[PDB]
Amino acid sequence: SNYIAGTLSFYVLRNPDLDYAPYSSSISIFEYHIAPNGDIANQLNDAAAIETTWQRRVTPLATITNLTSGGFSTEIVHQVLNNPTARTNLVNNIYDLVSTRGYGGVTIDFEQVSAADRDLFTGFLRQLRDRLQAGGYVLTIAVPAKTSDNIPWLRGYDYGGIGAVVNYMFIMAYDWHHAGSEPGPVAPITEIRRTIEFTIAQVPSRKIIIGVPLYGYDWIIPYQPGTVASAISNQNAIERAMRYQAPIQYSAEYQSPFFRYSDQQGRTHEVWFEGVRSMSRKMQIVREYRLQAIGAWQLTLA
Amino acid sequence: SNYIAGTLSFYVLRNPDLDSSSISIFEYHIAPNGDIANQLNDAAAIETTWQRRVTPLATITNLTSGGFSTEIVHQVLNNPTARTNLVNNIYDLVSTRGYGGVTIDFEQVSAADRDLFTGFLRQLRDRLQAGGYVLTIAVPAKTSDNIPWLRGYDYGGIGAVVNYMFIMAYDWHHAGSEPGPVAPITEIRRTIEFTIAQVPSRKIIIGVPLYGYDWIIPYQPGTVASAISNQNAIERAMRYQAPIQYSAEYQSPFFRYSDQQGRTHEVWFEGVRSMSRKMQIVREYRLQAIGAWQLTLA
Repeated sequence: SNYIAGTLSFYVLRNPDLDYAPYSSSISIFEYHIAPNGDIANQLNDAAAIETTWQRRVTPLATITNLTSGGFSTEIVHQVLNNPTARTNLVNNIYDLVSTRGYGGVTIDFEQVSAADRDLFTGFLRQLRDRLQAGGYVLTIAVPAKTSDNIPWLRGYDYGGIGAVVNYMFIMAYDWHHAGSEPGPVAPITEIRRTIEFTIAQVPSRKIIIGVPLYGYDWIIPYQPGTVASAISNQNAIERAMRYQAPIQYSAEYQSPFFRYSDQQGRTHEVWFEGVRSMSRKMQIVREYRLQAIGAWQLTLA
Repeated sequence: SNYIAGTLSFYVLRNPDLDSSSISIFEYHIAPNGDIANQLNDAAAIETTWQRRVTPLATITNLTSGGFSTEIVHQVLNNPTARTNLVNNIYDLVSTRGYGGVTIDFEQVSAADRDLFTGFLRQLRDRLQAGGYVLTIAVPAKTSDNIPWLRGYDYGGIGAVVNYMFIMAYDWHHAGSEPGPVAPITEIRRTIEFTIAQVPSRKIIIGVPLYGYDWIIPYQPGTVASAISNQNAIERAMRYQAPIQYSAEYQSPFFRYSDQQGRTHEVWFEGVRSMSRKMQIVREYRLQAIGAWQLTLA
């Protein structure tokens, strides 16, 4: 047991150009996870968090994931999407979750959805929409950023089919470079542009929320296979730039801050993260394309 | 029951003029008989931080269901058998799990237990350094020894026994207070000057805030502010297109906005410029380091 545990939630920062009244923001509380038969495997101490969110005039959403102990399970979601009884069971359980606990809707956060299950995922989400909108509950989804349909691990996410059945699409537009890759910008503005351009040809613009990075990364250059970069917060990156007295430079092409330093063992490091200027540019491209919102992360200690 | 749970840790950013680091993993908590009440799956964390040539530390708290317990430390310190028992299972924890030492985070320590707290830490430094283990402590920031609710912390006595002092130099304005700077440079300088006169300079690490706060102005006593991260403050300012202003006296950024319900808000936080000023004052007074916060969700 530990009573210092951070509750992760995803929250919506509306495009300022767009604003008793219908709610303008949401908080997606992490997570509930699923069993292969479609049951909701766990429960949360969420009653206090739900009540507080409602009182603040913001919609509390339940996040539903395919998480296991070793991360997102490619197989557990597959067993659900291919058993019609199980995905009906999941649809009913999700409804039972939001009605009993008092959520205003959900956020489906299914990751590593296999490419063969792409139409089955859309169908599940259609079945979930029908059930939820009948009860007045909102349907939202977290998807990885897509620039085309040519990528295998992204092929399970049909943007046009998902955009047709969900109320809102949270596009997780980051991790173009990450802990298991070569150093580079986490969310380059060039790739965000391409992601938006691909999405606005498929989904109504008011359904689109651009999620910003949770993590920046610290890589050891001359990059080595097998090694994992350090996943650090944006403030952590600034904190490391101070300790090593490294100047914070800014890529013009990428609109992303970066710096390099040498540690107490001679090893050169390269850090890419997000600052105030880069985050401004992301709200700017949201406003440029008349999109719904920027989405971001908060940690609440309870 | 929850796969996404954020592990808080306090880590050390060395004064670059001194060119080793540590990470204090939160927490274990204490029973009134001096027992360690909980277990953590930390063996993977301990190993990963040892791997990066940084010292892992076990954070020991007086934490309960509803925050920090004055009562629990009041009963451990006053009873000699319980406090010797605590020293014992702290050492056993450090030795068996493979920690490089300890961080005492005992909060709301009563004024009457001042010297008894100093003695307990003395008794623990003995036992720890015999095994070659570091003793660190997290203390609330003092600018004097006068205000009675935090006079259970003898800065001079604590400084002579511990290896390093982590001064929590923030929350001069907090959730239950009037709007203002979380960690103004004026109160930081006063804290430092009070501390260095009584404590060796190389033992002093000044902690920076974890949260900034969002108050609805015309402030009404009884309500609570929204505790937000420093990035959350930036994000809130983009949403409401509020310009970020910087107080030169407090060396602390702030902004104001109107929400959708017509209420006016005042937000104080920490940015890049205010953070740099904190490292600058660390370097000015030749202190050990800045201490900050990491969040690891797994």
